[PDB]
Amino acid sequence: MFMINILMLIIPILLAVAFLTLVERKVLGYMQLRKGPNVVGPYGLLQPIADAIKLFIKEPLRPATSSASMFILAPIMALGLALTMWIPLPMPYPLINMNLGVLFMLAMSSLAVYSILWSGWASNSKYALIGALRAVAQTISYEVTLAIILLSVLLMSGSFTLSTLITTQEQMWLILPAWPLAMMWFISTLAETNRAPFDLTEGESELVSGFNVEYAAGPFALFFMAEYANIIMMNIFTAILFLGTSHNPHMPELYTINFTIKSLLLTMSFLWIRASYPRFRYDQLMHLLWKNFLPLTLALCMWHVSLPILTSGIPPQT
Amino acid sequence: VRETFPEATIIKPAEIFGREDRFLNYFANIRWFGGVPLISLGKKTVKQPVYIVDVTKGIINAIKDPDARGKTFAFVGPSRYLLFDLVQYVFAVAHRPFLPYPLPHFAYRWIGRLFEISPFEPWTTRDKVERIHTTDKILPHLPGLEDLGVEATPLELKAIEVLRRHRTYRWLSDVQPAKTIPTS
Amino acid sequence: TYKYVNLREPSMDMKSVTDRAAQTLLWTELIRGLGMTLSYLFREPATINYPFEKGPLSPRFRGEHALRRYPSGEERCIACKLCEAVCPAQAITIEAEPRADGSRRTTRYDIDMTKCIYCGFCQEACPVDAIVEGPNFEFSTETHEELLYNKEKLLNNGDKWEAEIAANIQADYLYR
Amino acid sequence: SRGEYVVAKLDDLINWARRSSLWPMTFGLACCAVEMMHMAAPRYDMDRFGVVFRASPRQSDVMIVAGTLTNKMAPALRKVYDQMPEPRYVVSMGSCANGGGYYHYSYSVVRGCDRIVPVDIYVPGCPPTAEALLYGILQLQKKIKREKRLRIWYRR
Amino acid sequence: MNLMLALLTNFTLATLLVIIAFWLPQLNVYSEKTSPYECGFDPMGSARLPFSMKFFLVAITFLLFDLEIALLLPLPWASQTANLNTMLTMALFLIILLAVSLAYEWTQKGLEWTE
Amino acid sequence: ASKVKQDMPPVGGYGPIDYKRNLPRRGLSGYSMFAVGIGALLFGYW
Ligand code: SF4
Ligand code: SF4
Ligand code: SF4
Repeated sequence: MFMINILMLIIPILLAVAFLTLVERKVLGYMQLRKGPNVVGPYGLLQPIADAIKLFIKEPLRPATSSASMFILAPIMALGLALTMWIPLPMPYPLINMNLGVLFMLAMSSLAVYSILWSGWASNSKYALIGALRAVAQTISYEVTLAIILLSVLLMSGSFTLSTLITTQEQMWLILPAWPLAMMWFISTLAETNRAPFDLTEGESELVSGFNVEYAAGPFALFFMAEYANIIMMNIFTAILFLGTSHNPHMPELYTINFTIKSLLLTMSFLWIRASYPRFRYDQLMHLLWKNFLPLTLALCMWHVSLPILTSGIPPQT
Repeated sequence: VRETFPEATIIKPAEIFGREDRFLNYFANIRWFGGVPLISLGKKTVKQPVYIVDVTKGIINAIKDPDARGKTFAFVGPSRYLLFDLVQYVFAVAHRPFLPYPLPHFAYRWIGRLFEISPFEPWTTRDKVERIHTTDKILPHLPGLEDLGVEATPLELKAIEVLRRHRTYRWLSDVQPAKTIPTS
Repeated sequence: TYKYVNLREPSMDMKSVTDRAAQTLLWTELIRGLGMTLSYLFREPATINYPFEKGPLSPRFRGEHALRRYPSGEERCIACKLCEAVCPAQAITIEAEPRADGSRRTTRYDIDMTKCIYCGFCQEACPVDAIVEGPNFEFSTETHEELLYNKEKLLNNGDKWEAEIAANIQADYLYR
Repeated sequence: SRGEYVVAKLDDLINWARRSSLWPMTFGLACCAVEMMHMAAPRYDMDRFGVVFRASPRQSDVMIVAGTLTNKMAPALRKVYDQMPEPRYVVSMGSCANGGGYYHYSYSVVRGCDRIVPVDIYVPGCPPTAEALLYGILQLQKKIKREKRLRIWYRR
Repeated sequence: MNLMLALLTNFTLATLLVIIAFWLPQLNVYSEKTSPYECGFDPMGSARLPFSMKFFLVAITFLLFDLEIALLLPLPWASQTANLNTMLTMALFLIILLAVSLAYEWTQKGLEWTE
Repeated sequence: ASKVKQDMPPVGGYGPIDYKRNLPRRGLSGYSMFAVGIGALLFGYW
């Protein structure tokens, strides 16, 4: 029955990713005064299926002078880690109930940077290796603030257990006590996923190619699924972290409905932001992290270490 | 054909090599299977491959040549090679490791029988193995490419263009010409 | 008369400095940009339902070519070769000779629709309204040869679009 | 069954997938690129047919050659075409790409992009209206809907 | 067990999609294809990418900062101690030295990108 | 004896057409925004 549980998680994720491509093209469409896909199926509902079939029956070009082992490893690593990060999520009951679930999320997230690095190496292009180095430097910079921000929030929750964040917010959302941290967390999850205005590689098209410009067909599709699987997961993580839903043990479906709505709105906020702003220059988004976000995150880490002690509000360890 | 259309021109080429050929490209994808199986280690077969453009210019010159009506030609290359020393050259030009090993005729047909199950273009077949190892006939009594005003192109000149795509590095940095069976 | 676009001195009173600090820290003017795209999400899109709806055009539209006739069915063209002289792209080729009845008519009239720049000079030059650019703009082909029109194709277009070509000329000839 | 029935339906599935997800790489070379940008604009919104605004060469299905193709640019247009994964289609937009157009007799102009690459659809005009280009794309979908790749393979 | 099955399922599914992504489609390869995209023009040099020192310093700065975060991770468990005064002092000492490390790179032009 | 008729403006001309920049003021001042922000923190901490 546990193997049924795994499939009941993986398959819907790959369907949610499929229909996030439809919503992104229709929300961006209407925010640009047009309609988006509405011809392939009713209201475009079959568009993700057509795109899926199309990609997987196209030539999977691999340059002859590309390291085959790394060219294949990168999409497997990216998608494999993208699905792994979903297993500890309390929605409301985790598939795998980890005592250190939060630290597991960080640990797996930092491994995904390899797929960017391996793909750049395997291209043997040097129009993509620079893109990979720029992308990797961006990603590792912004997981510094994710860790310190996440550490600050856990000082009001008490543990790294993901389910304990539900108990912490049983009276009030953590966004009120920690709206300064939530703001930078939201931007930091935009830069980790290479989402606009932090998309210097995927779709910059400013004398800068993407690290996966050399991928075509199914292998490109796999990278796309990993990227979009992470967008939903990061926004589901934000809902649990700052917008905790009340959990009724007798009506657990009530939690899932409310928690599903919040995650969708946060995900649609990613689409909202892409339609509204230009993109940071690469050296500007490094100054955003090292000169603006990092000094403020450090100060709020000091403040959130001493605030429970000086208010006698230290959370329980269990 | 010679009876139905007596005035027809018949061209008999050896294995034709070129960018899209299945002759040099055939002795380069066998790397997918480790070593290179060759019946009798590829020593009892003599090959005289010809260039695609040479065969093409022969056909065109045969259209404008009134002397080609009701005539049979044999388009062959300028040099003769042993199947072993030609297959060695392909790997040398392609810069791929060369691990030849003999295989008996009955066993080589067995694996050819296996690849024939493919409902798509078979990678190899029993008939293909027979032709790869068949020695190219000498027909001195038939006009060649010299009677049509065509000079045969050595395989050495045009092997690099065919086998460039099989190499794994760009701007690697040479290979020696393959051994050739002298005439007579 | 000139005006300055970016010549201003920001005020330096604590009220104004704190407003700019609030904008820097609270992202106020970025969220104001999110409100402009939120409004568009709740407007009616300008998309039309092509091919069931079509974009508006005027009687002056210059589309696919056609050779016209008089009401009797006689060709209007009298092989004067004015359209061939004025054609800035040299897309018109004409050969003519006396017809069996002695009239001045063309034996070749080709428009290379791949040299043509759809400029309308041929219908301005024509003194008998023979060569016109019709209202059709939906004649894309699958081959380059289908776009080398000869006299038969152009006379078929005229007999095909006369009902609509005649109406457009009726609505614009007073401006010509 | 008959075998021909299964292959016939599989063709429809892959034909429907390929025409409903046409991802074009646009070679905006001259004025005809402007009319191509008006087809992406709200009124015609090519994105609503499954045709994305722009795609990189390695994920593009059709090349729209929109504008004059000069001799200097000709080598670069072939290189991009060779690197497009198959199936690949080419739409020649406008007179300049169709046959040379206004600059047919120039010393520096390729008299038609069909000299460099195969062309599946020719869209006439100088420029074609954004609607006449959308008619070409829709006319390319029907061409792909008539493909019989598997029916032919089944009868080999 | 349950964790190993989950990881195996996630990474086996990814591998399956890759194999059917390379074998299902119909292939046709030639030298003009299967070359680096570049931008439609031939490569202008047979040399690898020059080494940029600034990109090397961000990786090292992340590493050293990432090591100091490793020390800050056990803070939630550290706040449960009875020696809160000592714990609080060492918690703030670590974060302050992390900021002093940031201040050094900042003032020494370590965070700039202008050559 | 029909009169000349061509595209002309109506009698009295057309109505006035706005062209100057219009970016209306919105929101509160910096003091109020920080007061709401800190007040939210204080309620949350409590
Ligand atoms: S529209 Fe202009 S270019 Fe075309 S045939 Fe007429 S005169 Fe020539
Ligand atoms: S179409 Fe008109 S201008 Fe041209 S030759 Fe005929 S009558 Fe003269
Ligand atoms: S066909 Fe016309 S619009 Fe298009 S590039 Fe040529 S001159 Fe410009």
